[PDB]
Amino acid sequence: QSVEESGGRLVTPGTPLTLTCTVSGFSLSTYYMSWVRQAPGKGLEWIGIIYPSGSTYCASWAKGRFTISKASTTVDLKITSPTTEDTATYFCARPDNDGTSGYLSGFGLWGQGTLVTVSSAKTTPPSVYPLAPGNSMVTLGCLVKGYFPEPVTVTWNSGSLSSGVHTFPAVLQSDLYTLSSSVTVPSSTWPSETVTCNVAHPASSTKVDKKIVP
Amino acid sequence: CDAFVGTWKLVSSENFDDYMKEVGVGFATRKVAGMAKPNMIISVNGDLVTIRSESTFKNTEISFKLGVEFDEITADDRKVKSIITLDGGALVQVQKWDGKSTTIKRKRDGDKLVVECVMKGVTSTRVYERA
Amino acid sequence: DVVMTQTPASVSEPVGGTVTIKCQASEDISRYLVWYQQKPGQPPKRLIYKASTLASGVPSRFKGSGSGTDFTLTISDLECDDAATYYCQCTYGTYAGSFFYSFGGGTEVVVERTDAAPTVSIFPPSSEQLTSGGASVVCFLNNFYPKDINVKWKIDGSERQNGVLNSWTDQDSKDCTYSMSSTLTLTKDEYERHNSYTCEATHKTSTSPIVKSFNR
Repeated sequence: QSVEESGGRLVTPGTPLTLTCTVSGFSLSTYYMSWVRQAPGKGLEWIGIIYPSGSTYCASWAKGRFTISKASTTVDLKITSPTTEDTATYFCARPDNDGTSGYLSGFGLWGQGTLVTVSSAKTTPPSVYPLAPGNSMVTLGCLVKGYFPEPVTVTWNSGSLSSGVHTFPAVLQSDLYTLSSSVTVPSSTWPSETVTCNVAHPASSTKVDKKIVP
Repeated sequence: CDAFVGTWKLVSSENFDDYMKEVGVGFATRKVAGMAKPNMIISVNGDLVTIRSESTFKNTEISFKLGVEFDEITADDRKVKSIITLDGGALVQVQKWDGKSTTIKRKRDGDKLVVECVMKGVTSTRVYERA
Repeated sequence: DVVMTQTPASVSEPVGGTVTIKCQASEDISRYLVWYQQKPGQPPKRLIYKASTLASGVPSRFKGSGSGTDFTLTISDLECDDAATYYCQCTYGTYAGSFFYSFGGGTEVVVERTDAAPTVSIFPPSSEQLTSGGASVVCFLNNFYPKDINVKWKIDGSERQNGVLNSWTDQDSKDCTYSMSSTLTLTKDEYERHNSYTCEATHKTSTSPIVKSFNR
């Protein structure tokens, strides 16, 4: 009833990398598992599948560059010699059959993905600026400027203000990312209550909290 | 007759064009049938055995008793006389029609189901995994 | 080594209407084909498997058809929620010492809806950024349809096309609108020289553009 990817990070071209799917609610001696990858703004590519017996197939292009091992309750994808082409979000997924325990009905269970970034650009933490008004509703903002690599989580009040939020796709200039988030609340809700945008950038263990103030 | 039962999914082929030119199917009509990939469903209603094949270009089905001849129209649309008997582990089928003959052996081999078809030395081999 | 080929790449249709996407396998793959829906940032959801069987809790508005080489997904009563990108996958497994699990290139579906003007909101450079010698002027154009909108900046009556970097959200699956941020990156240096900063939204809705502004 669940799978989860982990281990995605920034590497320099050449150094090996191991992603890890961790499972719960079923046994790997019963179920197949597979890895699928998706570079940003692009298609799903199937990497390879691993059988409950330990056997393995990989896509044609994957041979040589990937490898899939399994343990008790983990499935590992080893990327052997990353190139910048290998930058993507790596999902982990579970094939089943007509009900369960096969592959012909495709994937019924996915993780949320783990982003791998391959590059010889430095890790940079983001600078985060409030966007305040210094009428029915009132829009507020966060400018999350100049970081690398992706991803960067943006919440508002720790995720307790989730509606009326727009978080815009990041954009690359130089080797640096930039994104904005808006959140529209009732005039009555602010400045009455205190609102705060929270930005996480796991890549440099940054966590920041701008409060928005008039 | 338990270890044949099930739905089966084609995973390799060998000479199926040659075998078919021997049984005498036409060039055009031989290629289009060769594209498709038939499955093979095998059931046992009491003692009457049913073998279905659900290929794209033609579906077919037969129902018989083991060792009792019956009539069938094969996928390539020949009207034949045939008998099927459980022969030393395998399920062997002879088809006789217009003074000619051919044998379709279906043995289990590992977790697979191997199928040898022969018409006069010309022989073809398809293989199936449990779907 | 089988390859799947979706058409069309993109398609728009009004709410309540009907779309048809298509898959072509390079080889015969029987009826072993699944359709996924993917919303942006989420992993995909399995819609239809075995070419026509409906996965659990999926509305029958989704009709999967096809067999052998040519399949079609078809979505009826198009709801705002159906805005996503649809992938088709070969799920025949082993054949001839290979394994056949390949995805389609993907097809994006856009759900049309009655036009909507954007709520424009303009934001100056916060203090903190000014202390770093940076000055980014931000402009949120929230919740409009159709996609194409034109934003123009003005410094003291004069157009400006230099450091403007826009970003558009994917279509919302609540209300079928888009949103856009426009950002004007300046140095603190050039920032302090001017006073009248303004943000102009030219959209099908109003004959005259929407304008928000401020004076440093």
